[PDB]
Amino acid sequence: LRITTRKTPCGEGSKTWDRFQMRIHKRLIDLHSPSEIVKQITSISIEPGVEVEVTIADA
Amino acid sequence: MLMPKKNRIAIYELLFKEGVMVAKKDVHMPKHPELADKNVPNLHVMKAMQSLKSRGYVKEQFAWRHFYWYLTNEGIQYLRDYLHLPPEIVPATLRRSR
Amino acid sequence: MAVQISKKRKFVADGIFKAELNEFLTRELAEDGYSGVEVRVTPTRTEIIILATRTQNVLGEKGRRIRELTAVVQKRFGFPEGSVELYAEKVATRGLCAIAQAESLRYKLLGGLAVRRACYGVLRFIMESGAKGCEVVVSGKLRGQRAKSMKFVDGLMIHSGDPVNYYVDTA
Amino acid sequence: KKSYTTPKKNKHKRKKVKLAVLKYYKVDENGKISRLRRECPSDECGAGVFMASHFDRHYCGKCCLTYCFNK
Amino acid sequence: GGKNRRRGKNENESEKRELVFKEDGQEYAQVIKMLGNGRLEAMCFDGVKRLCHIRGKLRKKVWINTSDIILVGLRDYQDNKADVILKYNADEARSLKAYGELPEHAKI
Amino acid sequence: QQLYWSHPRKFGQGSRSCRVCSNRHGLIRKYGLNMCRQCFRQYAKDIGFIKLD
Amino acid sequence: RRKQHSLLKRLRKAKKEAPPMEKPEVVKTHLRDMIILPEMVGSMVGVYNGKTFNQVEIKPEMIGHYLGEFSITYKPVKHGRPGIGATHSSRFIP
RNA sequence: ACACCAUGG
RNA sequence: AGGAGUGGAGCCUGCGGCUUAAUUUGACCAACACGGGAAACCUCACCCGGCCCGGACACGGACAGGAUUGACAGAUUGAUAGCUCUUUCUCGAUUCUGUGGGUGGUGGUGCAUGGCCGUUCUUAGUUGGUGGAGCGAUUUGUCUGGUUAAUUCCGAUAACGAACGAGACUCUGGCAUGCUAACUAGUUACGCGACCCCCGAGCGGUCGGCGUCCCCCAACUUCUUAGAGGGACAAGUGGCGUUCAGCCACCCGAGAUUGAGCAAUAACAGGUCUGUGAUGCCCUUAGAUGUCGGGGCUGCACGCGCGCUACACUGACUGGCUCAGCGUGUGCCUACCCUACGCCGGCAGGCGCGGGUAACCCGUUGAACCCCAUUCGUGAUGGGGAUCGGGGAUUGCAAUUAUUCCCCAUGAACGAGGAAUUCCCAGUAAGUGCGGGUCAUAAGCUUGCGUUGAUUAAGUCCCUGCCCUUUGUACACACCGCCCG
Ligand SMILES: [Mg+2]
Ligand SMILES: [Mg+2]
Ligand SMILES: [Mg+2]
Ligand SMILES: [Mg+2]
Ligand SMILES: [Mg+2]
Ligand SMILES: [Mg+2]
Ligand SMILES: [Mg+2]
Ligand SMILES: [Mg+2]
Ligand SMILES: [Mg+2]
Ligand SMILES: [Mg+2]
Ligand SMILES: [Mg+2]
Ligand SMILES: [Mg+2]
Ligand SMILES: [Mg+2]
Ligand SMILES: [Mg+2]
Ligand SMILES: [Mg+2]
Ligand SMILES: [Mg+2]
Ligand SMILES: [Mg+2]
Ligand SMILES: [Mg+2]
Ligand SMILES: [Mg+2]
Ligand SMILES: [Mg+2]
Ligand SMILES: [Mg+2]
Ligand SMILES: [Mg+2]
Ligand SMILES: [Mg+2]
Ligand SMILES: [Mg+2]
Ligand SMILES: [Mg+2]
Ligand SMILES: [Mg+2]
Ligand SMILES: [Mg+2]
Ligand SMILES: [Mg+2]
Ligand SMILES: [Mg+2]
Ligand SMILES: [Mg+2]
Ligand SMILES: [Mg+2]
Ligand SMILES: [Mg+2]
Ligand SMILES: [Mg+2]
Ligand SMILES: [Mg+2]
Ligand SMILES: [Mg+2]
Ligand SMILES: [Mg+2]
Ligand SMILES: [Mg+2]
Ligand SMILES: [Mg+2]
Ligand SMILES: [Mg+2]
Ligand SMILES: [Mg+2]
Ligand SMILES: [Mg+2]
Ligand SMILES: [Mg+2]
Ligand SMILES: [Mg+2]
Ligand SMILES: [Mg+2]
Repeated sequence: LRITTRKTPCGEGSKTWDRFQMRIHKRLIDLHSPSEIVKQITSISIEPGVEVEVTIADA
Repeated sequence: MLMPKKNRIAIYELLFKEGVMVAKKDVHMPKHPELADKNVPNLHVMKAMQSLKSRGYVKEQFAWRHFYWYLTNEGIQYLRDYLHLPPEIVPATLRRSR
Repeated sequence: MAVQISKKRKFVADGIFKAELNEFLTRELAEDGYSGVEVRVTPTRTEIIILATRTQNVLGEKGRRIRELTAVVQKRFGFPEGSVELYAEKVATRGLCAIAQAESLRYKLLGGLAVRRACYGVLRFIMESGAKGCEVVVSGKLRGQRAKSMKFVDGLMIHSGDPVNYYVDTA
Repeated sequence: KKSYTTPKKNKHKRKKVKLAVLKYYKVDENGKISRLRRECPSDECGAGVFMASHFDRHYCGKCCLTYCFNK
Repeated sequence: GGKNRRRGKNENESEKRELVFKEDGQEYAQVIKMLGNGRLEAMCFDGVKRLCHIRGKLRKKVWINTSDIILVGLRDYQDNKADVILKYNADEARSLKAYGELPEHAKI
Repeated sequence: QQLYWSHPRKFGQGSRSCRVCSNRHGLIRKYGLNMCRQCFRQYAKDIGFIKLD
Repeated sequence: RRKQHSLLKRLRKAKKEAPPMEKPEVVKTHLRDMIILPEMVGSMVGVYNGKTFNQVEIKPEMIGHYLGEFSITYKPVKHGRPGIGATHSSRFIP
């Protein structure tokens, strides 16, 4: 995601800009196992603000 | 005729039973969002709490278009008088918040 | 919706939520040494943590203030009742949190004190707690009708490069 | 953002004409009431509110947007 | 006239202006000719010429060139002397001419 | 009283305003920020936009 | 046609209160965006321009124009004399 | 082996 | 030294002036396609009318035959504003009157301020501790010389030991047939199966040739994705260097000098009170400077700035052919997103049914210039597309002063631009199209992306400026100074 804004309020001066950007990384894992073991292993050791989504049938 | 009596009551009973209120700084939202949504306008909530603040009874904060109002001991007493409640009952907050 | 929001909007909305909560808790716990929130969305619950220097002032009498805070945070951001759970905590080595010192100096100056005395007191404290350097500026109408600025530097201080995104705290 | 100048007519509001309070009933005898104006057959109205004696008109002040009888 | 003088109160011009009339011991005048030392020769719109002095408030902030309408405050004790209080622009001078303020002997 | 207290406001910049300052000019609508171009530059570090171009 | 209706009720009902061999007086309005239906032929209207209700006598040639297209919102300009900033040839004062 | 180059709310 | 130009023409847009009820306003290298400022309503601050209180709280006054609220009908009004007037029902202590006091303000002051930004100033510049010199302001350290893009280093040394800025640092572009591992990406293989043509030997079959035709619980990661490591260090070799710091050339190589972000002390009466529930003081506060309807911000003798399209044959027109990359996409208040495919219509566009919250659908993003063939023929012409007439659609509550789009017609200046002046060193200038921002509607703007791809330099201090040393000064508000008759 990119946002390029003017650097100043008020519209005076040399016309400089600021370029902010956010980066979103995504990974997926696929397992063939009973759902109970999936809920067993997926709900442990989630330290940072990473997302973890589980879907029951994708193959 | 600022507010029908129905509305003064329907604000004060909510402020007493919760002990706190929030309201978007909007004078055109025709219904307070879910709290008090029985045809009470957002305008009436903020105009009522304004008066309630001008006499103590309440503390007010504001950040990004939203008022936050806390009750006080004087306010607890005034609302216990005004709504004719048992002289010892308050569902707002009573627990050892461990 | 039947299909939930997209990832971009989701992350932007998370950031806006955190910013608004931090602003709200800044405007309130100033006199109690507020120094940052840590939203930790845990299984079955949304937990918010408030670091501060005077925790008794944060929770209050039997926890009236902290329960009022949970109440407002649950009313305004639309959470299902019972989800938002709030904790207070004490920050170790308060002399190195810039926001704490900034608000302390703001209230020490709002209560009447020679601005040089106050700035040198906070400089002493910040350098004594263990810190490669500090720098405190005060700008405005100090002693007159024409504005000025007064800067008190101490120790080592860097201004340029990437190592400034860490290694410095600004308030 | 400049000051206002002297007007020609300015006047705020009517003065709520002060009619006597309540003389809508008359007795032929004590406990034999008569009613000068008819009570409005309305559902929202509790059948206790009266109508204006507005000959060429019949006006119920409760239903302030409808239910007027023209005779 | 252009200069490095961005300093000083920058810009004191507007498309709006409001009139000011005569008062007690205060007349109009027309600049007859320029002298040195900030002084001036003038002519009250009725009688005497009444050599004038540009007061401390007007010095180098509002300039006065020859042959223009001005509003000067007369001195009681002295007669031939006065102090330039205000300047009248062309549109306001013609406005005064319309309201009949100045005896129309001098034109704009 | 009155029953003339609003005329249709569903679109245009009379329809929308900043989350923070409540101003109408220079809003950012991308990704659902809905935030003034000045208010953003102030809170962008809390939101999570880092400047490393 | 909203409460652009009711203007038709005073365009009409003003040509029947009028004595024959004469014209209705003025149905003065703010409604600049009215189209001209052939009913409105003949009547006199006063069409507001921002300060004044300039009057118009509707002719059968204006059918399907806008009532606003018959009272202008500004004065057609005659120029004065160019002032102090009008050219780069002009700057100096003491 | 050296053209002209004055003045400042 | 050159390239493309700009200044000349038509139009777009901003600033001055003129005009006006009003044409709201800030800003004059470092204002003028800047205030995301592409304003129909709204925005909105301007002009012209009309309702409202959303005037807390305290005190006093009137007040439950009662304070006070709201409204039907006729007149009135732009108005279906009970605005006012005639008439008199309804509400119920919430008000109303008066005195204090608050409140709001795109009201004033940016020369009262915070914060942010711009600029001095893109260069190499700055500072204190102890010691030395001077009565002192001050000075040395911070340098004769060599070197560097660099107060970068070598060295010299009344200084020693340090701090900031430079550098280091972060993102990015170039390379890995080595690692990690993938039906939300592919390759190859054949299991295949099928279509098609002999196009080859042959028969046409077997062998082959084309396939974004269908399958694999096939094997793999070359192309795609994205993580971890690797790799460049003036390291090797030859010259020039007090043989030191370093400079030039060359072999090997994906490369021997990609591009940006961040940035110091000191300062400016630079810009911003119109980003702010940042803010001091002054002003106004019910006949409002706090809301609805209408007009303006667009008006046109003229002066100026940034730009778009052209002046044609290295072209225009009409067909055919064949290649991208960076992105965005259903909205909480706020109600609208990107589109496939069938049908209908010359066209803009309409109807009907599906996919997508996205490496999944639009999409294998059939982009333009370019490439290949027709017609034109030096003629203001089939170059150019201003101005204007008539008709048809869509967005919207509303299109007139034409919002935007489509169709037939009218067919202006302009034949390379005076004095002046801007930007630029390699995947760069220029040509060319595509996305994001604003966006109910909509780019001649800006912010990013690819595609085709040159001429000219490897220098100097002449012009305009900048840095360091020596020197002169009657300047210090600092030459835009001072000053004589
Ligand atoms: Mg450094
Ligand atoms: Mg650096
Ligand atoms: Mg000179
Ligand atoms: Mg001279
Ligand atoms: Mg002189
Ligand atoms: Mg001078
Ligand atoms: Mg050109
Ligand atoms: Mg246009
Ligand atoms: Mg104008
Ligand atoms: Mg410069
Ligand atoms: Mg427009
Ligand atoms: Mg408007
Ligand atoms: Mg105020
Ligand atoms: Mg304001
Ligand atoms: Mg300033
Ligand atoms: Mg400033
Ligand atoms: Mg010393
Ligand atoms: Mg000494
Ligand atoms: Mg020195
Ligand atoms: Mg060099
Ligand atoms: Mg050395
Ligand atoms: Mg050293
Ligand atoms: Mg060598
Ligand atoms: Mg080689
Ligand atoms: Mg580099
Ligand atoms: Mg700097
Ligand atoms: Mg400001
Ligand atoms: Mg102010
Ligand atoms: Mg503005
Ligand atoms: Mg309003
Ligand atoms: Mg309006
Ligand atoms: Mg404009
Ligand atoms: Mg420009
Ligand atoms: Mg072209
Ligand atoms: Mg574009
Ligand atoms: Mg779009
Ligand atoms: Mg667009
Ligand atoms: Mg623009
Ligand atoms: Mg130049
Ligand atoms: Mg130098
Ligand atoms: Mg000297
Ligand atoms: Mg001196
Ligand atoms: Mg001189
Ligand atoms: Mg002299």
